[PDB]
This record gives sequence, structure tokens and C-alpha cells, in this order.
Amino acid sequence: VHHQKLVFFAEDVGSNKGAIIGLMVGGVV
Amino acid sequence: VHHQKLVFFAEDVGSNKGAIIGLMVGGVV
Amino acid sequence: VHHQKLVFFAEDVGSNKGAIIGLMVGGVV
Amino acid sequence: VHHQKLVFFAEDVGSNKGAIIGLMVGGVV
Amino acid sequence: VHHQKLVFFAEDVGSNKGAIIGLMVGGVV
Amino acid sequence: VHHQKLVFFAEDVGSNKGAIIGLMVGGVV
Amino acid sequence: VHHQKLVFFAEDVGSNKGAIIGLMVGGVV
Amino acid sequence: VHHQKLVFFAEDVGSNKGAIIGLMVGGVV
Repeated sequence: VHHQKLVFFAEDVGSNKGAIIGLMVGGVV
Repeated sequence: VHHQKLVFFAEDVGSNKGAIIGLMVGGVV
Repeated sequence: VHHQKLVFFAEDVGSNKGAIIGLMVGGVV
Repeated sequence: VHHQKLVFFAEDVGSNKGAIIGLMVGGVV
Repeated sequence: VHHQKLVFFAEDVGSNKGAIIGLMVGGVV
Repeated sequence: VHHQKLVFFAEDVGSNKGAIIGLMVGGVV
Repeated sequence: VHHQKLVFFAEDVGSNKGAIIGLMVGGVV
Repeated sequence: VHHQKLVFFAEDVGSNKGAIIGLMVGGVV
């Protein structure tokens, strides 16, 4: 049977500060 | 507490030659 | 000898914002 | 929750010639 | 005497959005 | 359901005279 | 006493839609 | 012992490949 990609994301932003984050996401199989 | 976004993706990749499609995706409520 | 090309897609958009993605796609018989 | 887009395509070539066609295709729901 | 040139095609249309494709196509052996 | 078309093409162009033909074709089923 | 010509064709009649196409074909002399 | 509030995160990885993403997130002052 095929292996097919599902993903959960929630991004954290508030009052301007800085962190490790970024998001643009690519992947399959 | 925070709500999560559920997303599926499939990108198209074979015996290598190339196309326009693209994906690196990100965004929040 | 002949392979049939079949592909699944779903693009990601809700509420106007941005990401990097595109969809068009190419490959040929 | 909604359904996945399914794409099938055969491009017609035998013997070197020319035609009008394009494909780089995209859509969701 | 020559083998018969046979054309199969399907174009992608549904619920209104839009894509890049085109097709009106030609050839002979 | 609608009835399925089977059609074969080879195109007629020479020294200018005429007939009725054109061919660059799009369709489904 | 010259050698004869034969041809094969499929001519244009369908359930009405369009693309650029016709074949219904003949010559003189 | 100082008491601590907790947060859950998800980074996207199973099976080695890559993407541009992170969230592991903080702030100071």
C-alpha cells in the first residue's frame, strides 16, 4: 500500500522577539 | 491549547527530468 | 511496455496570506 | 477534509512533427 | 501498407478555477 | 453514460488545392 | 498501366463540442 | 525548586530527507 504524507503544524508568533523557527516545508514518501 | 493545522502533500518526482510545481510551504492564524 | 501516468495533488490555501508553493506540472509519455 | 485531485495525462507523439499543446496543470476541490 | 496512427486524449476540466494546459494537436508518420 | 469515441489521424497537406480537413484536436472520452 | 493508389482515413462526426478539426476528404482528376 | 510552565511543539521528520522548517522557540528580557 502507498506511503502518503500527513503533517500537523502550529507556528508561534507574539510580541516581536526572536527564536529558532522558520517554515516552508517540502518532503514525500 | 493552540489549534493545529492538518495538511497532506504529495510532490511529483520520478526518473529525473523537472517541472513547474513547487513546494516549501508555511502560514498561521 | 507502456506506463500510464497517474498523479495525486492537493494544493494548500485558506485566508489570504503566503507560502512558497506552485502548481503546474510536467512529465510526458 | 475534502477530496484529493487525481490527474491522468497522455501526450501524443510518434514520428518527429509539430503541434499545439501545453501541460503544467494545477487546481484543488 | 503503413501502420495506423491512433490518437488517445483526455483534457482536465471541473469546478471553476484555472490551470496551464493546452491541447489541439497534430502528426503524421 | 455517454458513448466512447475511437478515432485515428494522419494529416493531408501538399501542393495547394483543397479538401475539407483541419487537425489540431482537443477532447475527453 | 501505372500502379494504383489506396488511402485509409477516419472522418470527423461527433457529439457537438469543439477543438480544431475536420476530416471529410476528396480530390479531382 | 522553581516551578515551570510547559509547551508542546511538532517538528516534521520521520525517515531522512529535508525541508526548511523549525519551531523550537524562546525569548529573553
